[PDB]
Amino acid sequence: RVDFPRSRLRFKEKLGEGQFGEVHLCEVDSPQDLVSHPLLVAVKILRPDATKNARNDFLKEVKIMSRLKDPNIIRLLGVCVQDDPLCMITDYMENGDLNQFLSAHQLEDKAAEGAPGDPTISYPMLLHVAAQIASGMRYLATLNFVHRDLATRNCLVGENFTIKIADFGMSRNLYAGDYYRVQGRAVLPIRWMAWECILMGKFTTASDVWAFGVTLWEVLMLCRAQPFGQLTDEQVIENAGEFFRDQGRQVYLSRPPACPQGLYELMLRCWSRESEQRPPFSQLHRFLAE
Ligand SMILES: Nc1ncc(Oc2cccc(CCNC(=O)c3cccc(OC(F)(F)F)c3)c2)cn1
Repeated sequence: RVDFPRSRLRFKEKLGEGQFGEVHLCEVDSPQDLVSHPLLVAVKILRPDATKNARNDFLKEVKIMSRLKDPNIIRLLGVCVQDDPLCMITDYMENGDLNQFLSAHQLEDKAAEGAPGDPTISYPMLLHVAAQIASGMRYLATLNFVHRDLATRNCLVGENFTIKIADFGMSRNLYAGDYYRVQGRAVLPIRWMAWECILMGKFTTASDVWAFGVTLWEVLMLCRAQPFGQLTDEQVIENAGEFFRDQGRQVYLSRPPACPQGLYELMLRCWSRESEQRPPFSQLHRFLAE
């Protein structure tokens, strides 16, 4: 297995920067360097002073991505692992992450004539978006692959509302509020987590389905609110306990203004107390893509 030629990566702009690296947008001329006119790629590079643990994390991140080959999953274009600055190369998704994208749009209304504010997105397009997410998750489930951090902040939008699922980890300061963190413990996206995940700390496909229910809720909110937004983290964790008790005191996310009751009731099924009663992704995908 040979390296992608880093000299073929022409820098365009720093796209982002993190604790152990930077992310660059680069152009690749004549991209017959890959088995799968300039190509736009995103590049993740480990900062030179990267500690030994960070480097190991990088190499493992790269191994994990090599598995993923699906239209609605992010794909690893190539890597630079043999020499000093370590790189991961992937497709540039020109419309950024799904959370920021939806935050910039308003809901379409064909019964009205109004002054042009933000760009619109129709209810059918929101479903097209959700369906693709379900298709990606469906593929991961056939790999018995567990995501563990599904949310709009981890989806990417390309041309023509094509969506891919990804995982940026949990260190980007923009979304630091979507994660609960206690010294000595693992970092947790509790507002997206199923109750048994919060209490017992183990993740499964059944729990991915829960998080998908929350991500769908985000999409239909046009990402205007954080889930359980008026609740503190302690309260959100307590609520998981209330699911465990099962005495009718657990609370759910409310129906979004856009959202038809039927679509909502689908979100409810994703939040069943019992794992095995939550719909499979295949069944989700079939509902949304109809
Ligand atoms: N605009 C734009 N376009 C593209 C772009 O790309 C990235 C740039 C920098 C870094 C990453 C993170 C890559 N690593 C993963 O995505 C990953 C890791 C582990 C598991 C994993 O599982 C999953 F695929 F199922 F999710 C995924 C993506 C960013 N911005």
